[PDB]
Amino acid sequence: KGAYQDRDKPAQIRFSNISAAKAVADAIRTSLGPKGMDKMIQDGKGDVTITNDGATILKQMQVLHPAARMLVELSKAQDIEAGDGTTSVVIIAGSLLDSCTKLLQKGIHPTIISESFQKALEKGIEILTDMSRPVELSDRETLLNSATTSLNSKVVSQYSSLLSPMSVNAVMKVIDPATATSVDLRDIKIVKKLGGTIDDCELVEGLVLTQKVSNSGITRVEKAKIGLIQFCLSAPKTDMDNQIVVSDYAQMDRVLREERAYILNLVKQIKKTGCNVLLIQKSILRDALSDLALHFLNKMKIMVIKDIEREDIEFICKTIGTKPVAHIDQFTADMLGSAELAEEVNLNGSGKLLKITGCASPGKTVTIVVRGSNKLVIEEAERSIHDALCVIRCLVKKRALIAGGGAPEIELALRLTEYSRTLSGMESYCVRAFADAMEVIPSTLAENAGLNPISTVTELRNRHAQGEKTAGINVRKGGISNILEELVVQPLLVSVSALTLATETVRSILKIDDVVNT
Amino acid sequence: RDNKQAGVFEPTIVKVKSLKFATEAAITILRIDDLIKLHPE
Amino acid sequence: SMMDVDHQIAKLMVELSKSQDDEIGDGTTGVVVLAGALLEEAEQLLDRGIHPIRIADGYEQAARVAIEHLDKISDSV
Amino acid sequence: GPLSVFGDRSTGETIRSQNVMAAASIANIVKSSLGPVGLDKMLVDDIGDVTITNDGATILKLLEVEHPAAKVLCELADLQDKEVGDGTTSVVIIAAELLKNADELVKQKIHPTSVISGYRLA
Ligand SMILES: Nc1ncnc2c1ncn2[C@@H]1O[C@H](COP(=O)(O)OP(=O)(O)O)[C@@H](O)[C@H]1O
Ligand SMILES: Nc1ncnc2c1ncn2[C@@H]1O[C@H](COP(=O)(O)OP(=O)(O)O)[C@@H](O)[C@H]1O
Ligand SMILES: [Mg+2]
Ligand SMILES: [Mg+2]
Ligand SMILES: [Mg+2]
Repeated sequence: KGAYQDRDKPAQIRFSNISAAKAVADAIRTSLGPKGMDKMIQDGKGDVTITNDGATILKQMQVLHPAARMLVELSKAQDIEAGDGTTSVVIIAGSLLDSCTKLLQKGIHPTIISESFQKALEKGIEILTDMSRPVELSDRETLLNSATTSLNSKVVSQYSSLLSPMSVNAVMKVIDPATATSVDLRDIKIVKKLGGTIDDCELVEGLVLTQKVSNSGITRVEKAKIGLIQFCLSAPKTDMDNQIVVSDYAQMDRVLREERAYILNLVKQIKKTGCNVLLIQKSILRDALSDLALHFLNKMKIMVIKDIEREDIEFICKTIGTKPVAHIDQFTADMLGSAELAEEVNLNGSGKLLKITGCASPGKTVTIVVRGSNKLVIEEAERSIHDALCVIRCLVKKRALIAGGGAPEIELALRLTEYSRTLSGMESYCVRAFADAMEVIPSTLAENAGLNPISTVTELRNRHAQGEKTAGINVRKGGISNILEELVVQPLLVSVSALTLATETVRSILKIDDVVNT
Repeated sequence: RDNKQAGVFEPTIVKVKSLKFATEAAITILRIDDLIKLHPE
Repeated sequence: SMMDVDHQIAKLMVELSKSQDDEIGDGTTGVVVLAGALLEEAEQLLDRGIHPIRIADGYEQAARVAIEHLDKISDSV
Repeated sequence: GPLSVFGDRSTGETIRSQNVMAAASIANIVKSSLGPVGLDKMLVDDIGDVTITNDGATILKLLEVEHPAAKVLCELADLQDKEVGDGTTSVVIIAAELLKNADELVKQKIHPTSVISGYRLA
């Protein structure tokens, strides 16, 4: 007889947290895998969202239980570190906690569970790395297969043939493949435009803008010289309080005339450089493009796009080699960008786009125009393309590849069962729980595919024990097979990060024993 | 009736776009297997 | 019996304990604990995807085995 | 219960049947306005403002639709009107019928991914 444990609220809190986490996991289990389906979410305001993304689903369903909130943060962290696996990570976390339930019931301490889970995590990282194979960024087929695998789960999977090569080109265009250790997906601009179908999505090497052209009649420009203007083409205005006091009738005519002359001198200094396309930054506190200035620019045959945003400036410069000019004195020819074409293209009466294509200095930037028949399908196409880009980013970070179809989860389950049998004690039960908990992703893949989960997972375990460690659930044949023949591959980083973040979140939730209402 | 000789003509784009858009809509709606409708605030 | 239950499965568990008391007069807490444990294990089996009727049939099989094993290890007074 | 979300949750055949019902509602609104023998509709805007029309896009724009799976078909008619200018009724009718038959298959437990692949191929 040890310590009576006079208090039961810590255990009640542990069980409540575990129940909430398992509820979240069991709620999103259906959105896992190629045979997984989407969820519609109508916000309180009425904003509808169809999605297959775990992070999106959890962020959009206003979860209230603390443990469920923590799983939301977990999925967001997975979205940050890998951008793919935001459903697998939540399912793994929920399963680890659901196993902690019976462990606690057996009478093991949460600290022992936490430490044994850390042990299982380290052994599992070892196991996954052993399973992994290195990858060369030159392996375009491997990159295409990673992207296709990432897209198989989403509504845009019949369009994988189109959106995987784009998702590989974009990333391979915005990084130096020899030196790159990561990727900034802000180099990849995505432009959602209603209309057409998802088969109309496009990869624009140049620049795309939603801002409208101000000139009428000048919509297309070949051999385009482009200038960024951070100053205002309007009557002069000092930053101090300025007035123009008239005391004679002549000064009125003089005021109008001198304003005309100021504006004309500005537009002439612009024309003299050879500029035929003019991007004007957005200007509050002063008119950036007066009607006089527009008149003169149009007469001088210059396309004008104003209302450019102060956050798109670095992107536009990175793209078309322009240099932003804030004083007319510094507006010269070396501060321009040469583009083989600049056109305002129409999209079947569904809007207009300014496309600056062709560039003498196309610097590590690309744009993806996402088309679609509905706002919902466009939004989910954007999310899926982001997942594919993030998979390529994981591949760039860690040059290692792992098979899919639940092969890593089954191999993990098996080898950690062996590890548990070797680490006899009370850690043995916890490590065996960790193993059988991770054996839940294959079960989910099977259930969603429409197979018998028990038989499928037993066959998978048996073949992995025989030695087929690259064996998984072939939803095309309907059973088990070598999953590399179906070309289901994913970056090792995804599985590794999922495991790490799930184990840390589980340990955090296990270190909790009370809830207060501040 | 022979509608080509009767003069009942439609631009090909009508039927083509109808089919494509209807298919896109059907796929989007069929992809839904769950619905979470949040209580307004 | 004194418990003011509203849930119908909890009412079934009250009936279970009452039945043990009627037939035997002892075990009224063991029956409830054991039934709760069986359902708690069926929970994981359903998570793995087994049909609840298959679970019930496996439970019947194991229950027959356990009953015969009790007759086997029993003693007499 | 276990899920603590502050809202309602439909799942499975329930929500699939609901989506098909909504789409069917939208299509049955406009079916009567199809072809040389179709007839027009009055629409009263809660103030006595009257609108006569046979244009399915116009009808579905004027209606106040509450279901998102029906808003999808309304936007479909709008998109057909933007990109073509004709077919706004036929496209809605066809989308709803595809939804109906595809949900019948999903009830027969053909996987929706398989229905979607077959629809794309067709
Ligand atoms: N064609 C396929 N066959 C078998 N498994 C697949 C296939 N495509 C993806 N998967 C598996 O589906 C899981 C990821 O699916 P997904 O729904 O995107 O979840 P997550 O958000 O966790 O990536 C991974 O285990 C991956 O290996
Ligand atoms: N003279 C005709 N005889 C038979 N069918 C016709 C005739 N004119 C039109 N249709 C058919 O009517 C259908 C729909 O017409 P309508 O409702 O006016 O436009 P939409 O449905 O394209 O918005 C089309 O399938 C068209 O082929
Ligand atoms: Mg994925
Ligand atoms: Mg007793
Ligand atoms: Mg017509």
